[PDB]
Parts: sequence; structure tokens; C-alpha cells
Amino acid sequence: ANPYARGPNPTAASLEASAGPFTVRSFTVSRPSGYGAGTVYYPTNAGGTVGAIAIVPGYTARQSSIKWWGPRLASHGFVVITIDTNSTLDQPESRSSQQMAALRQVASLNGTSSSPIYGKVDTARMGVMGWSMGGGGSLISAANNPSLKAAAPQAPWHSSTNFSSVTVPTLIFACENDSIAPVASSALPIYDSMSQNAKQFLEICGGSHSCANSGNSNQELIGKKGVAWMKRFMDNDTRYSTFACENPNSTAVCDFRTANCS
Repeated sequence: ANPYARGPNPTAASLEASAGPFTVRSFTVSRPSGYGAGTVYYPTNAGGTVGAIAIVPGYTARQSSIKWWGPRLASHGFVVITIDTNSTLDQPESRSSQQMAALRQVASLNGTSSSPIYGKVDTARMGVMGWSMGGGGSLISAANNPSLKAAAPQAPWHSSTNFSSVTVPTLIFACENDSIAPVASSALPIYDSMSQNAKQFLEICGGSHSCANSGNSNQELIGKKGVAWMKRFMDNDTRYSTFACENPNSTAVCDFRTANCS
């Protein structure tokens, strides 16, 4: 049996729901180490240790922009840290360093007896997500740390679109009508550069640059795909293989690509 499988067998309905099967609590990180601020979301009743995911906002943005992922992922059996950066004007390399510092601190707290997440984390299984420059920072994190088990940036941007070095399973969310980081010059070239990995590209119809942020009108589809990708690749959970690899039946899909998915 897969030692990392958690929760009941998935269905479309269970993955499109606002909440997964586990109860979620959260806390503010008291002494952020290497980044500006953080909130940790965690399941109280997962029934084994779970992987950790670190999520970074874009330029000028704060945890509010990405917060919805915390409950959505934690409720399916993950510890999720959403961060504020040391400066709202930090660039991708700095955002990647701070994302990795946030994962380091989740590992520290997993060994801290006073922490709500004491003994809840499998510190060998980590993932990265983020918006825009925080998405570019996630891809830098993956390139630099190939032991990361999954990446799922949204509307990514970086100063270079060449992520051919990435060997981590990577799902790119893109927003059709993005005027900040146009799909044709940012997300799609980044996707096309990646030759060595399981990868997927999902572009949301009519979406502005914020189409995968807190308050979006496609949480059913976006949340299904993000949780399926992370379950498949962070937990090796092949119960999620079809949800992770499929072209989903949604009016909201305006571009779909996938390679090396199983």
C-alpha cells in the first residue's frame, strides 16, 4: 500500500467542493525566519503525516491574494504556509529564497513541541505554489531544489522563460486575458521550455491576471486541479492520476496542454 495516501477515494464532486474531508485550523507564524510573515493551515485529523506546500504572492501583493489555497489544500491533507515577503517589491529570486525559508520553518515547527503542527509534517515531501513573480519564484525553487515533489504556479512570470532545468512535476495555471504577464510571452513559453518533467498547462477563459486568486469564480475547477496535482505528485497517490492528467470538461478551459503525465 502507498504509505502517503490520505483521505477517502476522490470523486469530481469531492474535489470541486469548497472543502476536503479534513478539519482545518491555522495560526500566524510568531517569528518568521527569512520572510515577512506567514499563516500555517493544517489538518487536525489527517491520520498520518502530510506534505507541506509554501505559497507566495505577486509584486505588491499580500497573503490575501493567495489565502484561499490554504484551507482548500489543507482540507485534503497538506500543511500549507502562505507568506508575505520581506518587501512587497521583492523580485522572483528573492521570492524563491523566501518560499524555501518558509518550507524550512514548517520543518522547524514540525519539531517544535509547542507548535500545532508538531509531528504533523513529512518534511521529505514538499511543494511550491505562487502568483506571478511568486509563480516565477516557485519555478526557480523547483529548478534549484529538484527533491521538491510538485509545483503549481499561477500566472507565472520571470525575467527568463527558460525552465528547461526543471525536473519537478509542474502544473501552470494561466489566465487568458492576462495584461500583466500575457500568456503568449510568459506562461506558455515557460510551459514549452520544460522538457524533462510531468507538466500541464491550464488557461482559464476570460481570466484577468488575478483569475486564480482568492475570490475567483472558478474555485471548483482550479481547486480540483491544484489538489489533484498535489495529491498525485506529493503523495504519489495514483487514485488522482486521471484527475491530474485529464483535459477537464469545463467551459472555463480555453487552453489545455499536458506531457509525461501518469
